[PDB]
Amino acid sequence: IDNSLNTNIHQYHIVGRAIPTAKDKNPNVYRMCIFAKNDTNAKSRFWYFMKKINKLKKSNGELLACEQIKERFPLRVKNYGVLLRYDSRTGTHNMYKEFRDTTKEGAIAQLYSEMAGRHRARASSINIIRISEISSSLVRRPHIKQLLKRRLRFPALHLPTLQKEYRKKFASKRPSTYRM
Amino acid sequence: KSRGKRSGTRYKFSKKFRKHGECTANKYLEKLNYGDYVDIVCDSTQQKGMPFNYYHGKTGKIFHITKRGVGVLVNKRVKHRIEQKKVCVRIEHVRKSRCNEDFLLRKIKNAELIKEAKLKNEHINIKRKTEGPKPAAMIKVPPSKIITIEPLPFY
Amino acid sequence: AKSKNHTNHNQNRKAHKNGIKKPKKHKFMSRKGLDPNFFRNQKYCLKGIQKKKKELKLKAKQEKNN
Amino acid sequence: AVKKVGKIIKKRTKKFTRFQSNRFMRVKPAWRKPRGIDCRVRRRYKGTNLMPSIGYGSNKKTKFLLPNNKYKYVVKNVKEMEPLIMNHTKYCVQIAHNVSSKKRKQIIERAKQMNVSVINAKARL
Amino acid sequence: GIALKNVGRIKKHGRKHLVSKNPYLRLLVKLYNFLARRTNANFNKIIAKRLIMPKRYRPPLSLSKLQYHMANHPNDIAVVVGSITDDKRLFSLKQLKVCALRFTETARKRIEDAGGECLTFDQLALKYPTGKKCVLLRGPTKARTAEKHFGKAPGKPKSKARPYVRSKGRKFEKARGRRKSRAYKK
Amino acid sequence: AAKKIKTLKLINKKKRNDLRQRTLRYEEEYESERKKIIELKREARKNNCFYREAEKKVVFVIRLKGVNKLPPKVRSVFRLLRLLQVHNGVFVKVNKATKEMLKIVEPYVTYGYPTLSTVRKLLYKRGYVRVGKVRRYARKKIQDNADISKHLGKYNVHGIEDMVYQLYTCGPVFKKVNNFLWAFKLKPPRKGFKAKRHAFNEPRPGDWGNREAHINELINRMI
Amino acid sequence: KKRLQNKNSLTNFAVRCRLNPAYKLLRSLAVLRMRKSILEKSKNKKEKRVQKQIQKKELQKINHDYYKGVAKAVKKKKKREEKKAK
RNA sequence: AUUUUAAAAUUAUUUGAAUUUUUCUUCUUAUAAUUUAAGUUGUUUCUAUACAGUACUUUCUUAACCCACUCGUCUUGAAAC
RNA sequence: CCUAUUAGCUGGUUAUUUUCGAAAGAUCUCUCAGGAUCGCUGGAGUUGAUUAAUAUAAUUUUACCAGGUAGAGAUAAUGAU
RNA sequence: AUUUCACUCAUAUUAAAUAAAAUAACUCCAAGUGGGCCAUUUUUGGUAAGCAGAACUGGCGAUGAGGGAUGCUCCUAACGC
Repeated sequence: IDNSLNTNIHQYHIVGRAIPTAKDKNPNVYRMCIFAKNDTNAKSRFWYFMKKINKLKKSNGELLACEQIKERFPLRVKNYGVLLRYDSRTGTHNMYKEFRDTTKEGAIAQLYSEMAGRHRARASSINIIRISEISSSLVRRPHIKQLLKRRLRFPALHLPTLQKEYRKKFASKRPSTYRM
Repeated sequence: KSRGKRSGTRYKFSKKFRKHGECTANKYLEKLNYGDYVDIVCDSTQQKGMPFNYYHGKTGKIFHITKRGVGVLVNKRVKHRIEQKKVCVRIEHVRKSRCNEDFLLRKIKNAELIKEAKLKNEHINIKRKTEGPKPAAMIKVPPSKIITIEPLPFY
Repeated sequence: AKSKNHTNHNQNRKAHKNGIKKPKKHKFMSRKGLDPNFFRNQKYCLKGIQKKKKELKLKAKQEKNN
Repeated sequence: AVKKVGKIIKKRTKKFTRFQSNRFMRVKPAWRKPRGIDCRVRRRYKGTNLMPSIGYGSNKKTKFLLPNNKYKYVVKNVKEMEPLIMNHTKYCVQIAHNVSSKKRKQIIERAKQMNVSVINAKARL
Repeated sequence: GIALKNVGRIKKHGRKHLVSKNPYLRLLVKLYNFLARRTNANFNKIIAKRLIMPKRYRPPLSLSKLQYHMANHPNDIAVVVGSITDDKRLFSLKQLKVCALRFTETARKRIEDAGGECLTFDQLALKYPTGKKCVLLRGPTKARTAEKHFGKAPGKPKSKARPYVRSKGRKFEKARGRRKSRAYKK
Repeated sequence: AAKKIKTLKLINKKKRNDLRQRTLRYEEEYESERKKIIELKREARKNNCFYREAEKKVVFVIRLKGVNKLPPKVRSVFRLLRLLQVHNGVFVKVNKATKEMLKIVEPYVTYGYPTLSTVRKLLYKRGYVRVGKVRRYARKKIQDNADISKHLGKYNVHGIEDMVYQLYTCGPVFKKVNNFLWAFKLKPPRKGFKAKRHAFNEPRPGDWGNREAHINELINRMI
Repeated sequence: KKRLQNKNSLTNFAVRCRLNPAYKLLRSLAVLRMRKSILEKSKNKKEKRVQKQIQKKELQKINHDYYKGVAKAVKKKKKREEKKAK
């Protein structure tokens, strides 16, 4: 396994409820599932969203079980869908999102680098909601249709990247850029 | 440049909405005893015996009782230390404290609980629980009753 | 020249240097001007016990010393 | 740096010199604590004439002993040698600077037959 | 970088070692330091602490006060770390045994012919090492004129401090601030 | 005199067998506790009737900032939490009062669930104990059970066995354990902090806050 | 008494056993499980895995209840969005 | 020189017991050792087979890498134009 | 010569190490370049603690108090509009 | 209201939590100080100011060390060898 390529997201699911009070003798139970860097980070994000959408926090919310309900097969190949909401330096804007990877864990996280590179939206400004599964033909994005084509090809004109072993400073002569 | 007796008391000594008028009839009907904790709350309707600038809303022991006045022992912080101060105010400006009723019922509880506990010879503690972590219990959440919610986008 | 008119800087730090002291909490306080005609009666109360105790002790001392 | 010879460890050599004693020349090199205000040596600025402190103090087990591994004792005549007859292997004798030649000879011979060692044995001869 | 009161060093207040270069007193404090260290006696500990006290904290004890203090147990031994002084106000003294630092000559003579005897602290250590049947006393430490000037300054309300004046006449420190007629009072 | 040596010799074997039987009892207790917790979680897995543990009643707190530029009440909270150096660590019993008083100092510490192996490591390799007399404590490494027995043997919690047996599950004696234990003087992290200036909970890298169960790695990296 | 070297209470076997009288028993008891031959685990792995069919089925049931709940929440979210779109 | 002892562990036993079921399974009845206890000891060379050097100790003078602004003082603030 | 007049003002004020260690607030002052006095500091001493407690705490919790700043309003009063 | 006799309210984890809480408390003698300044947050006058005047906290003064090339006040962090 290679640590450099991998992010640090795993599955979890923790269940609880708001505190049963004298006023609320029989409160209802609720749940929601997001992934983040850590289980604690995801719990904090969940409580922030609970405070923003409803009125409850740790002072009036408790949890009564915890489990790690991982995926059916992490080695699968998927196409899912989520909903993005973010803010710029002058307003707020929303859209949807879909991407392909092996599992939801990185499926959540491939988006942040693109957002930061393009719109300089720091991760504290983006909101992602309602993960589900998308179709392969329903996508109206330009790039993602050729992903599941019947047959496709392109060359490999990327520049070489050798090891620190063989990145020797003084070369006998100039290298080329064809390879293969 | 202005440090009068009632300076800066525009709102502190102002009478509350709907609360204008002299004190109620039986406000004069409180059994005050010596060494009794009591709050000192100014009543601007009564002018004699008015509590001074800083002691409004404070609490202190009763060290003096007169025919219509009360001497209250209130600790006041000045510079580098707290020192005792004896303030003599009329009884309309005095309201019986609610610090000792927290333990009055506790000390009645003692004479009925600790007595029976010892006479039957059990060990039971009485200190306040300062409850933090909730205990562990077996629960039954209904699969029909369980309902799901989710967050919301921008609008 | 102009002088610093006033500032509260460093003041409570100086206070907490030696700490905010508290009254010593003596058990008995003098009642020199505290509700006369009542503690005068208490003064009269004390002598009642004092006289009987003193006479009893003196009689016991004399009867035991012969 | 530190000197480590045998069990004797000296935490610092090249004894401290007075600040500005090099360029200023009525100022003797003997150390003096500089009071000043902006002296930079009391302020302990980097890389300038660090002051002596208590951290440099040598181990009290091996404090006043020489590289001889013995404590020095100065003597004026042969009548100050007796106390060394119980400590001939803990103390080394040293003649006083103002002792004459033949007195020096007659105490050096006494120290020799006493088997105690002398530091300045080759003086005035 | 540590957050401790006075860099985490415990500080003690008061005398550490006696500062009197009196050889017999030095022997006494050495003996009683040994006794306090070895025996578990708070009695010996207190005597060892009191032996190194300053002169103002070893006040004289009068014969009358000694007799009054020891009135309720005559067979016990009084022991004080100060001097014993004669009280002419006492008509008669009887059968008192007391150990003390110093005895005034008249008080010693009076104790002697009253039937008692005067013991020094070496004798007290010799025949009562653990302080059995020995009651230890001390004279009035702050009854001297020095603390009559101490406390609240003379001029504060309800201040009993004695001022520093040349003479106690009407012409000295009596007019303004010491009577209601002139400005204020006290 | 002559009887004294055998009198003191026999009590050694008496206490030895007493504590041996007690170690048998606590071994039985660890086995029973593990079986009970696992079976109570498996019962939750069985049906739609959940089970859990609440907040574990004990947290481990590590200071993160120095001794300069701190609010007075933050300094007081540090003082009465015994967190006085930059890399000090303590065990804190968890309740409403102490959790509230620690929330005011949260931006200068990181704290979380210690777990059993980590508490054992901390006590065994970094555990120091106040063996001296009251207010003269004279920090000393454990290295034995004699001092633990001297301070707690009359209170029958003598032994580092018992101290771990007691610190993990916060039983009736936490006073005489936490206060008896010297504040842990931890090393800097082997791999380093992420950002002491930012919370562990912000999306950007950060350190301070409640790591919950994620502090075991930090502790055994700092140990 | 004089201070000696603080022996590592985790790696020094003698001092660790002196601290924990049960440590040697626990270590030997675990070393026995380690010494248990590969044949036993090879024969018993299938039995242990097949004895947990009920447990994995119950876990699957709970997870599929979660999945159905998520799907129905998706359905309700879409119905509300469609209703309020016009 | 009247706790580097007691125990703790290990070895060689032995006693009985015990249970994970035994070649690092566990505990005393008893013994003898040893250290993993109870903060470093051992082997071989060299100094060296000399009375002071080309070595070793030290002083001094030169460089070199990094650092280093005149002190005293008034001052909130001095290297101060 | 009185006279080494006085100066709330300027400058100077001589060995080492160790330990503790500030204030530039306040009241009064023919006071505003000063002084006195509180406050901060050191030294000395006693009473204590030395009994993992009690006193105690720039901390929290529980219970109970007092407020009218932020905010909010013109249909709730005044002042506007 | 005071006094004296009875009984007795966990006191063997401590009438809530935590606490290098007695490094406490008190007294005496006395030095220096009594021109302050800066930073975050709040705020008054001013068009504004590295301006003038205030509140809280922390620093500079009185203090160096690593970093911000550079810098009395910024970040880390305060100092025996």
